[PDB]
Amino acid sequence: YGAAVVNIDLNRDFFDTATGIDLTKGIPLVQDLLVPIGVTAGAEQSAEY
Amino acid sequence: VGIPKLEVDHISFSNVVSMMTANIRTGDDMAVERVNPDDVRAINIRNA
Repeated sequence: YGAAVVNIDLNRDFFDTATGIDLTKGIPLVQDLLVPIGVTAGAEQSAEY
Repeated sequence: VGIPKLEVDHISFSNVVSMMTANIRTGDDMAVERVNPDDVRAINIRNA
């Protein structure tokens, strides 16, 4: 009695945080698979989606 | 009427045109910034 919001997403268990991906935001974010070769320092932070 | 000071052949003592400033001092100079395009990958060269 008193739930503000419920919802559906990716199970933070089958997709473990250690050996594979990560989910703190909604998007399942992995580190370095497709990094844009030649840009500034703050870029590529979206190509990790 | 009135022949120009030259081509008449005699030395004289006439007038000039001057100003007040030191010119090079305003305490400033053209100050411009430039922003880099960004990526070298997607710059357009093909304008002919």
